[PDB]
Amino acid sequence: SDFVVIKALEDGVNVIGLTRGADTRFHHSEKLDKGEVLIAQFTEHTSAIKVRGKAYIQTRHGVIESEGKK
Amino acid sequence: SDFVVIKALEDGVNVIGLTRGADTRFHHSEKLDKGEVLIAQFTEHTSAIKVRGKAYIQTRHGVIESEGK
Amino acid sequence: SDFVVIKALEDGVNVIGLTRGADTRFHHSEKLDKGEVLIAQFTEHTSAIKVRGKAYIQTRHGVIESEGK
Amino acid sequence: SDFVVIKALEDGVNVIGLTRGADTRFHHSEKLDKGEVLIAQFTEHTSAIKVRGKAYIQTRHGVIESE
Amino acid sequence: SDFVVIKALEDGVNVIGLTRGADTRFHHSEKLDKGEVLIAQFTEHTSAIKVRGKAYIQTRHGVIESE
Amino acid sequence: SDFVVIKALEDGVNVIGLTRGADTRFHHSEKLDKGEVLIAQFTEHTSAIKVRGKAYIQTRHGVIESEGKK
Amino acid sequence: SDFVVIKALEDGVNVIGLTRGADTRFHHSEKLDKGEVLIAQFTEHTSAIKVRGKAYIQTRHGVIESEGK
Amino acid sequence: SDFVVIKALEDGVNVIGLTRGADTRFHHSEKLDKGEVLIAQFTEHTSAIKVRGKAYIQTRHGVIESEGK
Amino acid sequence: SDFVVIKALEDGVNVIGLTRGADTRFHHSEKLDKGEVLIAQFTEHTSAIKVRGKAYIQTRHGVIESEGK
Amino acid sequence: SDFVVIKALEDGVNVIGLTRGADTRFHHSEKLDKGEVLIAQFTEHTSAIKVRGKAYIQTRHGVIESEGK
Amino acid sequence: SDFVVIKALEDGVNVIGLTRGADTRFHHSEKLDKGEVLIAQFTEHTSAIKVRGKAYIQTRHGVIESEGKK
Amino acid sequence: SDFVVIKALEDGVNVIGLTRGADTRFHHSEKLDKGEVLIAQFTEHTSAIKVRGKAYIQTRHGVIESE
Amino acid sequence: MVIATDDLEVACPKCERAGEIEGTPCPACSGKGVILTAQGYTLLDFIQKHLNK
Amino acid sequence: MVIATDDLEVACPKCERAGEIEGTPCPACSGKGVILTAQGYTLLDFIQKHLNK
Amino acid sequence: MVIATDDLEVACPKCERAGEIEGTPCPACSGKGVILTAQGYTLLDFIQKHLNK
Amino acid sequence: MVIATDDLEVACPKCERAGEIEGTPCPACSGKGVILTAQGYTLLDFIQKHLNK
Amino acid sequence: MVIATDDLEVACPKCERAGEIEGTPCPACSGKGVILTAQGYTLLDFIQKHLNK
Amino acid sequence: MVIATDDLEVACPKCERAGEIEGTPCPACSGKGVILTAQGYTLLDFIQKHLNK
Amino acid sequence: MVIATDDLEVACPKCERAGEIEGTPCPACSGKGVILTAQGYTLLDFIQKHLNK
Amino acid sequence: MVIATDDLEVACPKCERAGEIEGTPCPACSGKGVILTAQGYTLLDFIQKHLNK
Amino acid sequence: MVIATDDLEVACPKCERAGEIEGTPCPACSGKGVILTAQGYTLLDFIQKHLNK
Amino acid sequence: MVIATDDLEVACPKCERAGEIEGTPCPACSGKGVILTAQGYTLLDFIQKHLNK
Amino acid sequence: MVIATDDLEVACPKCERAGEIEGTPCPACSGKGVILTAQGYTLLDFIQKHLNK
Amino acid sequence: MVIATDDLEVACPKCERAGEIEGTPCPACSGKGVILTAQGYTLLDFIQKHLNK
Amino acid sequence: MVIATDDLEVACPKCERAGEIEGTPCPACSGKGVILTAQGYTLLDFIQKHLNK
Amino acid sequence: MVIATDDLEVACPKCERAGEIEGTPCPACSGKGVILTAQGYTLLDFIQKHLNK
Amino acid sequence: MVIATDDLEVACPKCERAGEIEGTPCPACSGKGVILTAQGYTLLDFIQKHLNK
Amino acid sequence: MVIATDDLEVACPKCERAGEIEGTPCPACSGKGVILTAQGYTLLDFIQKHLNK
Amino acid sequence: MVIATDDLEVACPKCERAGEIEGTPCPACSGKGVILTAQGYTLLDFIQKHLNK
Amino acid sequence: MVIATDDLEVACPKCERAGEIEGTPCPACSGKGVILTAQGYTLLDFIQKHLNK
Ligand SMILES: N[C@@H](Cc1c[nH]c2ccccc12)C(=O)O
Ligand SMILES: N[C@@H](Cc1c[nH]c2ccccc12)C(=O)O
Ligand SMILES: N[C@@H](Cc1c[nH]c2ccccc12)C(=O)O
Ligand SMILES: N[C@@H](Cc1c[nH]c2ccccc12)C(=O)O
Ligand SMILES: N[C@@H](Cc1c[nH]c2ccccc12)C(=O)O
Ligand SMILES: N[C@@H](Cc1c[nH]c2ccccc12)C(=O)O
Ligand SMILES: N[C@@H](Cc1c[nH]c2ccccc12)C(=O)O
Ligand SMILES: N[C@@H](Cc1c[nH]c2ccccc12)C(=O)O
Ligand SMILES: N[C@@H](Cc1c[nH]c2ccccc12)C(=O)O
Ligand SMILES: N[C@@H](Cc1c[nH]c2ccccc12)C(=O)O
Ligand SMILES: N[C@@H](Cc1c[nH]c2ccccc12)C(=O)O
Ligand SMILES: N[C@@H](Cc1c[nH]c2ccccc12)C(=O)O
Ligand SMILES: [Zn+2]
Ligand SMILES: [Zn+2]
Ligand SMILES: [Zn+2]
Ligand SMILES: [Zn+2]
Ligand SMILES: [Zn+2]
Ligand SMILES: [Zn+2]
Ligand SMILES: [Zn+2]
Ligand SMILES: [Zn+2]
Ligand SMILES: [Zn+2]
Ligand SMILES: [Zn+2]
Ligand SMILES: [Zn+2]
Ligand SMILES: [Zn+2]
Ligand SMILES: [Zn+2]
Ligand SMILES: [Zn+2]
Ligand SMILES: [Zn+2]
Ligand SMILES: [Zn+2]
Ligand SMILES: [Zn+2]
Ligand SMILES: [Zn+2]
Repeated sequence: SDFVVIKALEDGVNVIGLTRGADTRFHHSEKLDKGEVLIAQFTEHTSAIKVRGKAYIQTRHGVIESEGKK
Repeated sequence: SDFVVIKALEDGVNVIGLTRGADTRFHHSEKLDKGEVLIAQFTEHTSAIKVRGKAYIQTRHGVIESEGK
Repeated sequence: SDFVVIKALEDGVNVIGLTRGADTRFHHSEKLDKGEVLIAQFTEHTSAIKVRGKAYIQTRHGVIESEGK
Repeated sequence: SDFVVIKALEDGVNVIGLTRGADTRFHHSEKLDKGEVLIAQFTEHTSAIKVRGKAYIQTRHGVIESE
Repeated sequence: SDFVVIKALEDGVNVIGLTRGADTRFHHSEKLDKGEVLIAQFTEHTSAIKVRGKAYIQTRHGVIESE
Repeated sequence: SDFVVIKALEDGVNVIGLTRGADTRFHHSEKLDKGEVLIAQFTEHTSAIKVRGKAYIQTRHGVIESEGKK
Repeated sequence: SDFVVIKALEDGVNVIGLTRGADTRFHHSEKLDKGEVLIAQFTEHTSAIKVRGKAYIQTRHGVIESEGK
Repeated sequence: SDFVVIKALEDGVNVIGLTRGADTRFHHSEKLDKGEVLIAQFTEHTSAIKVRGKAYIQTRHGVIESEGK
Repeated sequence: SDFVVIKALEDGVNVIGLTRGADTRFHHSEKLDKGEVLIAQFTEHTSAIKVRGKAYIQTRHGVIESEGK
Repeated sequence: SDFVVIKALEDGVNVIGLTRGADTRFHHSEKLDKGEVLIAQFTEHTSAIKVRGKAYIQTRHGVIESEGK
Repeated sequence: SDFVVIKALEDGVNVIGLTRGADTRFHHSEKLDKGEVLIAQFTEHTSAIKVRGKAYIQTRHGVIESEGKK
Repeated sequence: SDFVVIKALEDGVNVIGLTRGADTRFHHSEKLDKGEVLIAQFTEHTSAIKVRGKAYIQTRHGVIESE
Repeated sequence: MVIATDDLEVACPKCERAGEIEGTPCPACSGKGVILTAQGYTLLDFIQKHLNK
Repeated sequence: MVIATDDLEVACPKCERAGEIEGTPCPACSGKGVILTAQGYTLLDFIQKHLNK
Repeated sequence: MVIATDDLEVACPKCERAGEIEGTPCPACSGKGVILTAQGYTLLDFIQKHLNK
Repeated sequence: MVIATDDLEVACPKCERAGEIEGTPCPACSGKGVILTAQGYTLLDFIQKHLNK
Repeated sequence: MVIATDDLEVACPKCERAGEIEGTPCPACSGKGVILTAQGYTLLDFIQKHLNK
Repeated sequence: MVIATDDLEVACPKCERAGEIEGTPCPACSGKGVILTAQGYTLLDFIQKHLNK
Repeated sequence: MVIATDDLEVACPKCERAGEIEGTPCPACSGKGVILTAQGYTLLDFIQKHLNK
Repeated sequence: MVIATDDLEVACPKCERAGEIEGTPCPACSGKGVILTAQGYTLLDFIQKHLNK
Repeated sequence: MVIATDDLEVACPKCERAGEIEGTPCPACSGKGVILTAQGYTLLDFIQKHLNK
Repeated sequence: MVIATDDLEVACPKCERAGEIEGTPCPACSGKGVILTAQGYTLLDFIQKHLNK
Repeated sequence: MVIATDDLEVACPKCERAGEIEGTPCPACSGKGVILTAQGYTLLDFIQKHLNK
Repeated sequence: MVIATDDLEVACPKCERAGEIEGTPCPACSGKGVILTAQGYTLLDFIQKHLNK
Repeated sequence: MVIATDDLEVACPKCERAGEIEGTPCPACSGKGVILTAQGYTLLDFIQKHLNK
Repeated sequence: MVIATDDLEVACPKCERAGEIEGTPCPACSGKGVILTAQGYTLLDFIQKHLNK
Repeated sequence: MVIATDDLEVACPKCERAGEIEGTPCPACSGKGVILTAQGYTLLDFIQKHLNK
Repeated sequence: MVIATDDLEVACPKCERAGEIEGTPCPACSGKGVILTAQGYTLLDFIQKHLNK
Repeated sequence: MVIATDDLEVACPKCERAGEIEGTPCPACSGKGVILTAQGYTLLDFIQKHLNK
Repeated sequence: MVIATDDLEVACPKCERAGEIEGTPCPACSGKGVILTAQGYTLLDFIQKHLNK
């Protein structure tokens, strides 16, 4: 299985799990404050992950820095 | 299963999931504003992903930048 | 499963899905305007993809550019 | 499962699918005009692909250009 | 099956296991004090791991340091 | 599965499929004229491929140039 | 299956096995004195390993040193 | 399944398929004349291949040149 | 399945097999004297290996030297 | 499945197939004269191959030459 | 499956097979004299191999030289 | 499935197959004279191979020469 | 306007919008002369489902 | 919402949305009371074409 | 594309897209399993009105 | 090659190449499952005419 | 205080805390206007389980 | 996060989280399978007290 | 434990935790005997909001 | 002409077009003396199928 | 279509496509009314050869 | 090697190596399934002649 | 001495040897306050098995 | 560690750890399947002696 | 063996291992006849603690 | 001559063509003293099959 | 090693190591399935002679 | 064919292929009428040896 | 001599040839004091098999 | 064969292989008629030791 690393570079970063299946809704949204780190897998229930707010992200494809306004 | 990284370089970028199967329509479109990042897998339900608006994209095949306007 | 990346370099690029099976017809044709990007897998239903119009294309085999009519 | 990339370098290029099985006929021929690109997999129905006309081709074995 | 290495760079670091499934709650939080190291796999029950407090972390994707 | 690339360097190149099984006969022979290219897999029915006439060939083992007289 | 290498750099290092499953408790705690080495796999019963005290540690991810209290 | 490339460097090269199984005889011998190329797989029926006459040969193990006369 | 190499650098090195399963005890301890080498796999019965005494050890993760006294 | 390449460097090279199973006998012995090449797989029936006489040999392990009596 | 190479550098090297299973005993002990070479796999019956006496050993992990006193 | 290459550097080299299973005996010993080469797989019946006499040996682990 | 005809249909390259190949109905487009975009189906399927219900 | 009814139809200035002129049906709108925008036709034409095919 | 199926139909929270509540047809969605969005009605109304006129 | 089977035969849209409609033989294709193209008849007529003359 | 509202809920980015999209109930949050954090469920599930037992 | 389910509920050692002892409901946990921690009661009492007041 | 009852409630200084003033229910605490901290509300409001939804 | 005999057949290399090997019928071509190209089958199969129907 | 009937046959100038000369069958075309092009023979001979083998 | 089994035996084209035609033994090959080549008889004749003399 | 208490038990880091967490019995150690080493089990299991037999 | 289970118990060579000989309980080990080592008795004796005194 | 009974117990010097002093039970050893070493307690305490838990 | 005895048989290296090992019949060659080449079997099998048929 | 099992026992060619011929015990090997080599008897005779003397 | 009967046998010059000399059987050929070449023996010997073994 | 005792047995390293570990029979060698080489079994198995047959 | 009977035994020079001296059993060989070589003992002792264990 495949996972992502997300380090918040500011307070109030959101990691949002989008539901696997026919319908696409947000079943969950974890908050990160500046410096906290979440490591999240894709699952039977999460088939897309949305990040908003400034954060440093590591994926199997390499690093990308989110810039999000909040 | 594969996935893509999409970082919006402007407000109002759309990531549109095209339905797997005989018929091709779009079941969902996620909006991204400048800087938001979506990480989306291909699924039992998404067999194609369309990006419109200025965005930085990472795939298994390497980087490509989608151009808006 | 395999996918391709297609970035249109002009308006009116067509990505055409040719049907898997004994018979070969176009079940679908997605339009892309200048700069839009499509990421399409081969599926139970698409066993060939045709691109027409100027476009930048990424496959597992490397990059290739389609030219405009 | 393998696939080929084919870019036509002239009008009227043909990609012809030869039928999988004991008998070999062509079930389909796609036409390409100068610059069009086809991306075709080998399938339950295509076990050989023939290219005629000037074209740039990419396979798992590397590039070859037809004339 | 994947795992993570976590070394606390301060007292009171928390490694929190988020529950696998339709609902996301934390079943467990392990405390680490400065220098302790935890090695945790993703499991039938943990599908996400949250780290808070200054820590050095090693994943299959490389090093990242939390603050 | 494994395939071959064959580019004819003259008119009248033949790609001949030899039958898989106990008996070995030619079920098929495709003609190529100068410059045409055939991409052919080994199949439930073809377990050997014979090329005759001048042709450029690409296999998983690398390139080989056939020289055949016709 | 995966394992870790643990070399104690002081007396009284603890390698603690945390239980696989819904509940997370310590089923076992091995003591190591200065220089002893433990090689432990993850198992049907151990899904996390905690190290405390100064120790040299080798994982599939590379080396990391635990510091003493 | 494995295969070999054989290019004849003279007229009358023989590629001989030796039968898979308890007994070893040759079910078939293909003739090659100077320059012809055969590409032959190991099969449910061929477990050894014999080449006689001057020929250039490519295998998974690298190139070898069979010498005639 | 994985295995380790252990060369004793002193007399009286112990390689101790810790039991696979819910309970962790040691079913066996092999003695090594200076220079003897043991090559031990992880098994249906050994899920952890403990080394005490001066020894040179090779694992999939690389070399580590256990320190005695 | 694995194969070997054998090129005879003199007349009268023998490639001998030793039988797979409890008992080890020679079910077959192919003769090669100077320059002939045999490509032989290990099979349900051959679990060892003996070469005698001067020959050039290619295996998955690399090249080795047999010397003549 | 995985195997070891053992070359004795003196007379009377012992390669000892330790039994796979709950109990750990020596089902077998092969003698090697100076220069003889044994190539032994791990098996349904051998889950550990002990070498004693001076010997050169090759494993999947690389070379190690046993020094054993007898 | 693995195999070994063995080239005899003297007359009277022996390759001895030790029996797979609970009991270890030698079911077979092949003789090689100077220069002969044997290529032997591990099998349902051979789980160890012993070489005696001067020989050049190639394994998946690299070259070793017996004396 | 946000959505154009171009965004719904595309002329079939095989029959150049005709729908017949020298008399016989075209294979590719299946006598339609046009092939539909994802956006096209999205609406057509939506409408066809809920109309007259 | 991207597209509103205002984007598809516009009240006919002649009949002020009525559809009749003192009893008789309106000429300009053709009894519809509303005239269609280009966007309106685009959809209507599209749907009319492909529905029930 | 500018408008998706998500923009037209929303799964009914009461019947979780089923259309039936333990056998009997759902009240909230009215056996549809989906509640139509404003955008949905916009088009459906539009089409139903002008189709076959 | 210049002419393919696609150029000779086209799957009948009515019976989806089956040749029967829920048991009874298809009207449109006439139990053929395929409708022959102009190119198809060209040859078939040609041959039927001159063969064994 | 150790636990804030921001640690329990987060305003739904899609409906900006509204719970409706131009009339119809929001898909993403499912009419809640907020999406709950893991910490939020932890307590809610806990309470809902043991309350009035 | 500062408080986890482990901080609220602990598996009952008697029934190993089952809640029944060979059929009959467990004495120690009182059919709960889990023994609530002080932190657990703190909240549960708090809420039970002030909810719907 | 991270959060205690003292973190959520504080005894009402007016009624000394009684909840009544010589018979009549206390004004300041509003018959609760205890006044809530910011932390207290945060939870209570959170719970009250999401419980049974 | 677009299609030549060389595009339909190729002389069998084994029997040099004869069809017999020193008396006995040739294996490779199977007594045909020629092996057919894909183009050849395409037409032959087509014709054989639809002739006299 | 790549090859048409005009590619295979041409009307016999002697009999103006009739096949008879004032009653008696035409010499030049040999009662066929049409004369064959090289392309025509190529196919006819090919087919005639391989059909029913 | 100079002579192969292919050089001795050829599969009978009538029974495709079977030796029986829908039950009854094949006429052409005479129940042999294979037709012997000239080389085949050469040896068989030779041997049959001189063996055990 | 060869074996010390340290070699048999280790104080539970969670409950600091207490066995209770603010009243309720500790999860990690399971009310034992100590967790056992391999050496510890080795003896305990041995004894427990053979004692009074 | 200094003492292992191997040091305490040895599998009985007669019953190969079974404890029964074709049904009937083993004589040598006395139904134990294992013979206790001197070290084994050392501890067992010791414990049995001083336990609960 | 690593640990012997001599390592756990030592004969009491006062009663020379008897356990009684001219009839009455020995004070020093407390009727045990043997006094325990630190190693002895270590084990006994350990076992006494964890046995039957 | 095209085929020699060398091309059919090879002397068994084990028994040096004898067929017995110090009295008992040789294992390798199976009392034959020679092992056969592929060419050898090819003929022997061919002959053995068709002789006296 | 200098002597192998192959040096002592050889599989009987008659019964292919079975020891029975379609049920009845093999004549050649005498139900042994294996024929003993001279080396085999050498030892067997030697031992049989001197054992327990 | 590689090998012909001429390659195996040669007509006996003495009896001109007859096998008898004025009634009595020929000495040179030994009543065979044909004498064998080295190639002939090679095969005959080979076959005679291995047939029915 | 070709075969020595060292080629048949090897003294058990664990019990130094004794067969007992401080009284109790050795595990490793299983009371034999020696472990047999492959050469050893080879003969022992051979003999045990064929002796007194 | 590597080892022969001559390698194991030698005829007793005293009794010339008889085993008796004018009636009474031979002293030197001890009634065996044959004396054993070092190699002989090596095997005999080995076997005698391990047989039936
Ligand atoms: N219960 C969620 C937890 C989770 C895993 N990965 C995530 C990514 C984003 C948000 C939540 C998650 C799940 O199993 O899917
Ligand atoms: N429910 C969607 C979520 C999703 C995954 N990948 C996407 C890409 C685009 C839009 C939505 C998605 C699915 O599993 O298919
Ligand atoms: N519904 C289509 C979507 C699709 C995937 N890949 C494509 C390529 C081209 C066109 C459409 C597609 C399918 O599953 O096949
Ligand atoms: N329906 C055809 C489409 C196709 C795949 N590969 C091709 C190559 C050439 C022509 C057509 C194709 C098939 O799936 O087989
Ligand atoms: N019908 C043939 C087509 C083919 C595939 N690969 C080939 C190679 C050579 C000749 C023909 C072929 C087959 O499936 O086998
Ligand atoms: N019918 C043969 C064809 C063949 C494959 N590889 C060969 C090598 C040599 C000769 C023939 C062959 C087979 O499948 O086995
Ligand atoms: N019992 C938990 C232990 C665990 C694994 N990974 C974790 C990460 C964090 C906290 C606990 C864990 C489980 O198997 O899932
Ligand atoms: N009939 C033999 C052919 C063979 C394969 N590999 C060999 C090696 C040596 C000799 C013969 C062979 C078999 O299947 O085994
Ligand atoms: N009996 C334990 C042994 C073990 C394996 N890995 C560990 C890590 C830590 C502590 C104990 C262990 C088990 O199978 O799980
Ligand atoms: N019949 C033996 C042949 C063999 C394989 N590997 C060997 C090694 C040595 C001696 C003989 C062999 C077997 O299959 O097992
Ligand atoms: N009969 C033993 C032979 C063996 C294989 N590998 C070994 C290693 C050491 C000692 C003996 C062996 C077994 O199969 O296990
Ligand atoms: N009987 C033990 C042998 C063993 C393997 N690896 C070990 C490591 C240490 C001690 C013993 C072992 C087992 O298979 O499990
Ligand atoms: Zn069309
Ligand atoms: Zn109007
Ligand atoms: Zn509803
Ligand atoms: Zn039809
Ligand atoms: Zn919402
Ligand atoms: Zn309980
Ligand atoms: Zn109050
Ligand atoms: Zn032919
Ligand atoms: Zn005419
Ligand atoms: Zn026939
Ligand atoms: Zn505790
Ligand atoms: Zn017993
Ligand atoms: Zn006393
Ligand atoms: Zn022999
Ligand atoms: Zn027999
Ligand atoms: Zn004569
Ligand atoms: Zn022992
Ligand atoms: Zn005597």
